[PDB]
Amino acid sequence: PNFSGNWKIIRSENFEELLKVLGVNVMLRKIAVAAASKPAVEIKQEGDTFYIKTSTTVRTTEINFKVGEEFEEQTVDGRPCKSLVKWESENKMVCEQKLLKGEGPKTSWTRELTNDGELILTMTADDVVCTKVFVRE
Ligand SMILES: CC1=C(/C=C/C(C)=C/C=C/C(C)=C/C(=O)O)C(C)(C)CCC1
Ligand code: NA
Repeated sequence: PNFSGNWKIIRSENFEELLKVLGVNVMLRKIAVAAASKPAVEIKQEGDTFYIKTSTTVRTTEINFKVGEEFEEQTVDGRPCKSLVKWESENKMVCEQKLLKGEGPKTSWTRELTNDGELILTMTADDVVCTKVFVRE
């Protein structure tokens, strides 16, 4: 697969409910949901090595990882975690996360290139799943 690109959002579902499970309060959720509505997503892939930059007016994150090698990032609500990405299948990666400190919902994310050329991101906290779909700009 070729995840490389500058990706533009075309669908977002359940992001506020995700932040709810994670315990983000109402006014912060408003800030987050408004900013997350128009993110910029840059992905560079070389083999199983990835760079992913996700930018919004209120928070930007940059991660560098190799599939199968543990790395550190943050949960969507900003808590440090250890992450491990694996290929669930040829076109879908899945990331399991573990908090560095403390307790909280079990979090994960997935990114999949679909047969139509689009990119599906999911982010999960416990049972609640947020789905975002992108196409290259
Ligand atoms: C939750 C949250 C905040 C905003 C987080 C944002 C904006 C997350 C964006 C995630 C995206 C954009 C994920 C993706 O699509 O990969 C702010 C800064 C208000 C602080 C309170 C907690
Ligand atoms: Na492969």
